[PDB]
Amino acid sequence: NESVIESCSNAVQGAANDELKVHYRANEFPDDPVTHCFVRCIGLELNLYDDKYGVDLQANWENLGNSDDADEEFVAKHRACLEAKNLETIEDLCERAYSAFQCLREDYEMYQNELWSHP
Ligand SMILES: [N+]
Ligand SMILES: [N+]
Ligand SMILES: [N+]
Repeated sequence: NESVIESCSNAVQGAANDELKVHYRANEFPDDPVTHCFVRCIGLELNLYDDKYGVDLQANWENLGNSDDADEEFVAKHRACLEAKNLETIEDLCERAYSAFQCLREDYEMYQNELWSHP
């Protein structure tokens, strides 16, 4: 939402940038260090993500326009995607969050057009 975008743009060094914010409001998240930290911030703020427990799959399911229990195949597919990314070995917390969210890229794009993965 608007609120979390403005707050994270202030929280993250470099993110209060006109050009990046145009992308962010268009749901476009480039692979750059500032945007890495921005994506982490939004995930933390919306309770979609956690540095330790990873991606909250039920929370994201709901953020994809659903009010019910996540489909089993949605959970399975993303748990597997996230495990394959070996997130625990990614030392940079922003890079780790960005890499995590890449698993859910296709879902968010389709939509636009607790079930922690690491319990
Ligand atoms: N962040
Ligand atoms: N299911
Ligand atoms: N992982």
